[PDB]
Amino acid sequence: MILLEVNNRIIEETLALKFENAAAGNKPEAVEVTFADFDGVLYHISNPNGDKTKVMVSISLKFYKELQAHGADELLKRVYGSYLVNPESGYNVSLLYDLENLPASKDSIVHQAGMLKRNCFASVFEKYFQFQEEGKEGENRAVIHYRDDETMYVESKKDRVTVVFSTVFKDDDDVVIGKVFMQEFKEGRRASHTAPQVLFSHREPPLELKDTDAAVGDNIGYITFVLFPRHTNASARDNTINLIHTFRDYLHYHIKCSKAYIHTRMRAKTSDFLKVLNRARPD
Amino acid sequence: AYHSFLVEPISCHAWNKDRTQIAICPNNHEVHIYEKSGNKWVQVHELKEHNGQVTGIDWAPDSNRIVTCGTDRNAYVWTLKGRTWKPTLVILRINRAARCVRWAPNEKKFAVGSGSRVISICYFEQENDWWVCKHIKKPIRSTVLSLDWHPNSVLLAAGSCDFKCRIFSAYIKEVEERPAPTPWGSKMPFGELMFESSSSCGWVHGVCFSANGSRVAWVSHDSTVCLADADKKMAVATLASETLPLLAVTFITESSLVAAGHDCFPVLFTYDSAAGKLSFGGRLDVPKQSSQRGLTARERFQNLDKKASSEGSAAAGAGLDSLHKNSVSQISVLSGGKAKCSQFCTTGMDGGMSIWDVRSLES
Amino acid sequence: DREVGIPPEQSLETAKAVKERYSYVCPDLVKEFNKYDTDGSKWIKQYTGINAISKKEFSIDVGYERFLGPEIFFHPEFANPDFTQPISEVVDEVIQNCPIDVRRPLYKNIVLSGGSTMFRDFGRRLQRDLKRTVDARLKLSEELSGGRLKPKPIDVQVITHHMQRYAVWFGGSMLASTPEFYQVCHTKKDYEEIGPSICRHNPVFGV
Amino acid sequence: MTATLRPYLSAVRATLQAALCLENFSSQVVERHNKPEVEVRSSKELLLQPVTISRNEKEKVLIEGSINSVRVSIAVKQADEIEKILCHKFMRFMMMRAENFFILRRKPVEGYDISFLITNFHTEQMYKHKLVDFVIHFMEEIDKEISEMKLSVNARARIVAEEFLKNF
Amino acid sequence: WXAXCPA
Amino acid sequence: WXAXCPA
Amino acid sequence: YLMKILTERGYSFVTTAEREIVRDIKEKLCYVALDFENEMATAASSSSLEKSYELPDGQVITIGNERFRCPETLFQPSFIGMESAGIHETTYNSIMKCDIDIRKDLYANNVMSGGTTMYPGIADRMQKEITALAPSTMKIKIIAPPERKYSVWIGGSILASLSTFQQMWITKQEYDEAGPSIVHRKCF
Amino acid sequence: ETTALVCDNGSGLVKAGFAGDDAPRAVFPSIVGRPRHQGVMVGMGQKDSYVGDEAQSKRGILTLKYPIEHGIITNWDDMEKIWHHTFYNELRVAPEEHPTLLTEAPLNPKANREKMTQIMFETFNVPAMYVAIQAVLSLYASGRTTGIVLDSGDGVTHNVPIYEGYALPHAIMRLDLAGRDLTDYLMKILTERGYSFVTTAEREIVRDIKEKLCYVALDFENEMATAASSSSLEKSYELPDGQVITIGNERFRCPETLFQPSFIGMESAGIHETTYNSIMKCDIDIRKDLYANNVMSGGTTMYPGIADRMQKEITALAPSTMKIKIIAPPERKYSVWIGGSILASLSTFQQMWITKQEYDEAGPSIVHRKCF
Amino acid sequence: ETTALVCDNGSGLVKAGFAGDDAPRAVFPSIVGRPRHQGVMVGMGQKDSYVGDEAQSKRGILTLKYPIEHGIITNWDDMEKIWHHTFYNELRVAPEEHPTLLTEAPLNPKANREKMTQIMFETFNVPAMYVAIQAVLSLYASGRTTGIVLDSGDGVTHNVPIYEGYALPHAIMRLDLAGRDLTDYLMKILTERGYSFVTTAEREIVRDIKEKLCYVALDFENEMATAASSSSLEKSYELPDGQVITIGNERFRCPETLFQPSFIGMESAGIHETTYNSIMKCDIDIRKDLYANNVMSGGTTMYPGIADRMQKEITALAPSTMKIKIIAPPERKYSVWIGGSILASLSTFQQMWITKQEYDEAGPSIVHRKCF
Ligand SMILES: Nc1ncnc2c1ncn2[C@@H]1O[C@H](COP(=O)(O)OP(=O)(O)O)[C@@H](O)[C@H]1O
Ligand SMILES: Nc1ncnc2c1ncn2[C@@H]1O[C@H](COP(=O)(O)OP(=O)(O)O)[C@@H](O)[C@H]1O
Ligand SMILES: [Mg+2]
Ligand SMILES: [Mg+2]
Repeated sequence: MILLEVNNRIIEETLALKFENAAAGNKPEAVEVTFADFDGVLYHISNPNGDKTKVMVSISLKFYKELQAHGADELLKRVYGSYLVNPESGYNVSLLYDLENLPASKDSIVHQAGMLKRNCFASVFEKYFQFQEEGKEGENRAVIHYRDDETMYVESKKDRVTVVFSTVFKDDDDVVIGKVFMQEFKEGRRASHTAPQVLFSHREPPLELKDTDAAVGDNIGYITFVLFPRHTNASARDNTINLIHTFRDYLHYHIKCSKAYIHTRMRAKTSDFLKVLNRARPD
Repeated sequence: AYHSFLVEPISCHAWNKDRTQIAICPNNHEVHIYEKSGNKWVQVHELKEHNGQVTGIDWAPDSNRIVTCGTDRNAYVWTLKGRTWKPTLVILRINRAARCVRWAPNEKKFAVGSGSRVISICYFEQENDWWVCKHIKKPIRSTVLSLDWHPNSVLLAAGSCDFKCRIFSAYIKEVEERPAPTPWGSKMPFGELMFESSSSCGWVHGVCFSANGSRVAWVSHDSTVCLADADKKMAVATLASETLPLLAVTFITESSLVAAGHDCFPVLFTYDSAAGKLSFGGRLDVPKQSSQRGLTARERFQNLDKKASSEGSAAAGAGLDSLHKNSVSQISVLSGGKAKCSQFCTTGMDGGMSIWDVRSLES
Repeated sequence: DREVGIPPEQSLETAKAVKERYSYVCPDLVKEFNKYDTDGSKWIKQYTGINAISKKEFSIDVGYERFLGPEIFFHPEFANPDFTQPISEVVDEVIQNCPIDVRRPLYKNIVLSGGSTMFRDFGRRLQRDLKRTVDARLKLSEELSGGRLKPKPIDVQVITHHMQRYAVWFGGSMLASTPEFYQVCHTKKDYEEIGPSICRHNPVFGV
Repeated sequence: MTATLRPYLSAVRATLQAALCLENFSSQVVERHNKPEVEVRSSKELLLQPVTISRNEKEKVLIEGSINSVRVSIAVKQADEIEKILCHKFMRFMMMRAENFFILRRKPVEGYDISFLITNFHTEQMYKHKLVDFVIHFMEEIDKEISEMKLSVNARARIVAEEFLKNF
Repeated sequence: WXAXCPA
Repeated sequence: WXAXCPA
Repeated sequence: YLMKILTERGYSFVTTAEREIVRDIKEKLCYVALDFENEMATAASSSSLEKSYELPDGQVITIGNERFRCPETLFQPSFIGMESAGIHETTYNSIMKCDIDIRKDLYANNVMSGGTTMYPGIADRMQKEITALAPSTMKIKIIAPPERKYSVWIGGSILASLSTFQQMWITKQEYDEAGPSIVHRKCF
Repeated sequence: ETTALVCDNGSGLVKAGFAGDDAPRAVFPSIVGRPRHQGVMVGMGQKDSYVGDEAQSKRGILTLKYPIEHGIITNWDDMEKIWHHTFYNELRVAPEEHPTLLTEAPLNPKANREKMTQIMFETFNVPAMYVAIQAVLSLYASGRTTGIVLDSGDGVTHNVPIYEGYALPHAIMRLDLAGRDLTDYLMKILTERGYSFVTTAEREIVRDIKEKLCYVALDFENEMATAASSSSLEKSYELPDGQVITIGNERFRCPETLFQPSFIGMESAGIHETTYNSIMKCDIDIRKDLYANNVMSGGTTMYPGIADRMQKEITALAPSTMKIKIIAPPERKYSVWIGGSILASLSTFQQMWITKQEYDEAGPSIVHRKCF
Repeated sequence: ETTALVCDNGSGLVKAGFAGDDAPRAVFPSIVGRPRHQGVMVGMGQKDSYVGDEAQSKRGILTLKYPIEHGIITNWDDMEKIWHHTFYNELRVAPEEHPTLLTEAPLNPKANREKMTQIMFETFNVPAMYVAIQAVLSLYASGRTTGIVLDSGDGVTHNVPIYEGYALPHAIMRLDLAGRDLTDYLMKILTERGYSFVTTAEREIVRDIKEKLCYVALDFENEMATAASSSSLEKSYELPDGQVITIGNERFRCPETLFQPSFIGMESAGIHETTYNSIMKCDIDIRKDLYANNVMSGGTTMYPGIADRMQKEITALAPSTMKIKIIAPPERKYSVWIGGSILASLSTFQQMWITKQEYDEAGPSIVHRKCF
């Protein structure tokens, strides 16, 4: 994997295993499993009651309150139709599949359910882009800090949109490696034509975040991506959303991959060192 | 006059009276005997009943007996009975180890430089058919690495690793008689300290005596050479240089001196008559060695797989015979005694052997 | 060698008849050998695998391997020459090298867990062999010292259940669910300066 | 290295050559053995005083001495945290395959970087000047290795960044 | 360069 | 061979 | 390259007659691949791509991956060992070296001609490669007339038919008086 | 801490050495080559990447690529590799021991400067460094305070008018034309003759050929006419394979591209025209001094007769009432390095350096305000 | 598991031996003969099939057939029989005890490699093996890393340019002409003289005659003219029956077929022309090294004077400004085997082998990917 995927393959696999035997009579196959994914959010699949004819999926979003305050009426009918019901687990969006009714599609529904986290996350970014597109008075900027102690802020003014990232590294070992990783992020531009500007700042927080109570400290960097309609229209919106949401885990995974790469290089060099040493043993 | 007897190192060497037989420890739980064949060497016998490592051998010019003094806190006195060799158990009462051994000129007793802080002297007894052992432990405070004997056989020097090189006075009245007057002292009874080193000068790895019995010399790990002249009022002479530590001691005549060690080649010294000072002599063995190599098309590719292809066996020590002659273990003598020594031999840790001369150089 | 009609590439997929119903264990070896060599008509099965390259059907019959493979467990000498030692006798030996008070309950609880143990009638063979050997040992022990008594026979039972394919996952789940796991688990600071030796603990070591 | 490292290398090489001399000494304290004396630290009779060859605060070396063995410990010139991490990982990967070396230890001395070991069992079955030459060569090449690792990680970060930014 | 000419 | 030359 | 690979399959061709035979084979049973790796994977499942050709002697030769391997040499010159770039890269470099304003017009019009560009799917692959390399904000169009083989001859005939060109010719009198160097200055 | 190292990242060559020496201690071209074939033999796992004279020697199986193009860096990995090679393998001096001096062409992007400073301060942790301009160092080497610099390097040609104690940043002109374009045009014309050269190895071969058998022509038309009588101008060169190539008009054709950029299709003017425009844009009084002093430097201005042609062209363009003098030192190739060494040796410059403490507290933007 | 066995399936001969020895321990021709008559005597039920020196001794009542033709196997049963014979009767070493090394000519069909690997892994269940090229082993034996190989075997002649640490797979030329065609032409000409030879036994006789009384001619026309004065060139050979055959121009006629393939009617070029074309297709810089080193190997290049003729032809074709050297070791017959043994002895190669776990998993398509 290079671009971290957005479709959790666990739900895809379990739903495929369930549906491939769906047309086999009165087959309940009681299921009750708990999962976890990036952003420190817990999933849960479990039948509502003894009736096993219905399967339910739920989320435990950390910043759920902001989503509820904003209102996601768009998400209740566009991607998810009539198979969405009020929250049960922890006041967080939960859906269920009605097996008694014939499920016509097999892959489309599974794919739609696979991107649940990003599907709910987009409710704010797409709405801000709509606000700036529609000509409505620039909606008040918002700050969305997810499970990680870091913070996310967005400003949606006329003629452009903005987004800023706050980064926090826990272990002392990876702090410097991540700093080096993000140092060259703001400059690599020789292979991109229609791409947004990128900048890095750690000592001086941007003037936008002074009033906002976002991630403020000392060992915290900042990354901002300037947005323009040429790469934020109705066509190139999903790709940008996927890239930004999968930014954090992308950085993490590629840091670990670099660690493995350097491990391999040093392991290779050990052989040369041993070859040099072997000059001491006799013929 | 270099020769090789085994790739692996060799602990100690011993020779017969006619210089026709050799003793080589293979660094294993046994000892081998090599004999001359025209101008060639070949194995003859194979003696092995010791389960430990052998570290000391010696030969009797007349008795034709061989002693194996090593690990296992034991020691066997080999004797020849017809055309085969048989052991002879001995008791030494040791608890740690034993490294060096040496017989006596008159072949009546032998001493072991045990590693148990003790020095043992034994003599033959026909009553119990055994070899009784006495002990000297009064002044000793550490291991002893080198032992040498005096003509009369009453004076013993036991080098140690405690800055000292001391002469002793052992006299077993059972198999010994009163020695003639000696300048050193009074030939006091067994188990006493006669005299000690004047001061601290490195450890001790060897000792050498003189026919007149008036001069004693030893070497040290501190790149120093000493010469205890007892003829005068215990005059002591010293010398030093930049050479690496020496690990052997021997001299030719009343004034000469020879030694060798990690320098990889012999070094010669000398002693003045009245000046009470020594001097230096460089590479009395020969001027220098030579080096050579070959193409070895097979080797050119074989070495690249493990080592670098351009690599080779050439070394800076090839020119001055410092390539293969890894260190020197000890020294011996060929003809007569320590008076003229027309030829001298040395042992090597490389697993081989070599001979030299003192007159073929012809200054 | 016993058959032809398969490609070199798709060998293991052909060799996986073992995972199918295609292997039964056998109380006796030669008996079934002559049974096959006598009739050789009904006991022989057939394979109808599908090629993964040219999509051409290829078939081969099923022979003595229906039982020999699974029988190798009790006769390992066929494959590994170094280890010429059965399993059931190893079980009794290991159970006989532990204190007296524990020998009795141990024989009563032998768990059938693992993929290679899915073979049918495995438990019957192991139970019968262990019962035979233990009864023989008891009779030998009683022979030397006479007595009109009769010890209660040792009971050996093999249990068949689900979970045989995977018996480690549920154990790990219960491991995680236990709060004491969060306390016994080695911590970061332990590895920080002591080193990774914290994970070196083993059940067969101690000084 | 004439004006920067040559004198340091010459001094340490001379010290090693002088202290590379070794001999076999039957155990004096424990029954019958020939185990290394430096590690045991039983008798002060055989031990020789430690020596150090250094020119900066953060880089150092130590030279031990004994009849049976001579021990040498080095401290590398590491400045940034990345340098420390890379040196630690590289040395660990060297430890993991130290059996074939027959010279190296299995864990560095406390508070110091990697250290080596020599013995009379490794002086005859192996050549003498080659071992010191290899130790020297490692001392020089450590800086090259760390710089190469640093540029490699920088290039990896650059390439991943370039690969991600293209999608936008 | 980025715009105009290559470099 | 199959085409060209024999083998 | 096709001969070399046909050797790796098991069919040998050396002399010039077999050179013509292989030329005909390529002319008849070769095509370009939109994706090289996907085509190789589908070749791993070689049950729908292999095709047979009838030699003059009657021998039948089965050709699989070689159909879409040799044309890829155009986009991957490294196969033959030439340290150069493909046609797409060379065209991109040539267009970039031009002025900025005319780049749009050059992108909007891309004429191709010659007998080496009749492989089906070549136009689609070139379009995909150019769009991937070029910025994804404009439209790139590939024009592939079905008579590109004789386009040069048709153009020459049309140019000759032009009235204005009746005077640009080079006659014997001026050539003899001036010399052979005249043609050098005649329209470069 | 006794001296400093001056490194000139030339567009086609690298010059380095100690501060104080009159000649560089390391002169190798900027080549970062990688193997192009597969490799079969087992007894060699050698150096996946190649740099320096090694790359030049074994260029026949490598895809040579120049890290720097027309004065602006394109691949940072290659530049870091060459820096590491020069610092360790050749100089064998640790970065911490002494500081480093860097030079770059004028009117370069600030991104390159910031990235170079960040890499130097972070990777090699140099105690201090500085960034300067090649033309000012050329002035320092020439021992003059007033004049106009013709820094026609392998990648960039630029001029910077100067006056006593001050410069004129508003009269700086930079031309992308340089030796690489000349080599490309030479290859194109060598094709018209009948000799073909495409790959990078033949690029180096043609570069050597131009370095050895090229010169400028006082009059283009007269030289062409004399070439029409081609019996005394053609010269022969020996290729590595032994083939002999005869070169005629190409000797004096490619250099003329400098005075006639229209040959390559560039809508610009020649070096003479650009220098005339730059001097005219200056104040009237300093025009006399600028005319009286014209320093030139770089590896592209060693063609014999170039000075005479430039003098003739400038005098023809300039009014014919004063005297125009051209100064052509015979060591202009390393003038920049000599100037850098002299500047480093200056006592007053020992405090103008940029150290790690101030750089870390301030940031990469400090170098921007440091002498522009 | 202490050593490995290297077997060279030569087109006309088989070489085998232990890894480490400097000479092969088994050298017999590849003959698989079967009886041609009926058989009457009753005290013999002997060996319906014959192989090896036995076949050579009793060739008069057998239909000898070579299992391998021009480098490609035609009958697999014969090859398996010869493999079994060499492994058991001669070497007397079980396949399981040690691994086996195999060599084959370049540009061979993949079907042969896959079948050979499958048979070796299935029938003899060898622990491991590998497949290599004769030319690279020739380089290893010669102790060189750069040059051009002339591997003119009994069945195939091929060249493979090489450079330091890498090869050039795109400049490999394989020629079907080899010793067998020379023997056929020799038979045809011996017919024109007056001596007839048709069956395989006389084929072996003519092969021996060529091996003993053939040489190359520096100048063809001069040799023909001197043959016109046939009083010092004719030589006599003693046949097994005692008949004496006088051979004149045929001694230097058949070898010339190598330089003049048109004699047999093949529309190709000679070895000199093919080597010149192969070297020209390489990069310019490596041409000098390739010229300076020209390794040749095989049993078809032992004719005296061949090296001199090749040198003269190459120098005439190549420019006369450098030096061309021909290296002709006197042990080129077993160079391939020596190279294979040295390669096997290499420590680094102990891991490149292909084991059986490998084959337990997939049709031998693995020979190619890897092991090449
Ligand atoms: N002897 C020479 N004569 C003419 N040009 C030369 C000569 N030597 C080098 N050159 C040219 O000058 C260039 C290198 O000189 P240099 O000043 O180091 O370029 P840079 O400005 O990057 O330092 C080369 O590209 C070469 O074309
Ligand atoms: N002494 C010889 N003189 C000339 N040619 C020989 C001689 N011995 C063999 N040959 C020729 O070389 C061939 C065998 O050499 P060889 O290299 O073993 O073939 P291969 O390459 O298949 O192993 C024979 O066919 C023979 O024609
Ligand atoms: Mg420059
Ligand atoms: Mg052959």
